[PDB]
Amino acid sequence: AEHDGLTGLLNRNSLQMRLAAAIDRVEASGESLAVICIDLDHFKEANDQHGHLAGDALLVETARRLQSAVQAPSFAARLGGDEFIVVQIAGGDQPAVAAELAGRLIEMLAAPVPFDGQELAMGSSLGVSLYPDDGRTAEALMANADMALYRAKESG
Repeated sequence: AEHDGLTGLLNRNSLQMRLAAAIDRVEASGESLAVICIDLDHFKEANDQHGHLAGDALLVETARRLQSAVQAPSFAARLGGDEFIVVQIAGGDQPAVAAELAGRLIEMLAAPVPFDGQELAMGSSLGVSLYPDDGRTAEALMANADMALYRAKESG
């Protein structure tokens, strides 16, 4: 019910619940809150060239990498397909602190993944939304981060 079966990350349901709660937390605490939408550059080609189990291997390894990097109170979810979300709760300069994690995420998702005695191309794109300027509700931040992902994929 609260986890993505394939990867063990949060699912859409639990993401939305935890993001809504995080907004209330940070409104009171003064912590920074950012939503990062991530997708994989070569998921379609893995599925096309090596079948559905190859794309799955990409998803499983992405999740493993995200579980290594994202610790409470931050959290990670897979929505569906190759679309992932990371919610960062942190301190300090909000645009900087989110940009710093974003950079680390891109780096960690760059390395290929072994599959069936071959290596599959990884690489990711991401978009960032910051509370409250990019939205004051979970849904507003979700949507804005997805738009930011679109913009990032168009511009690089």
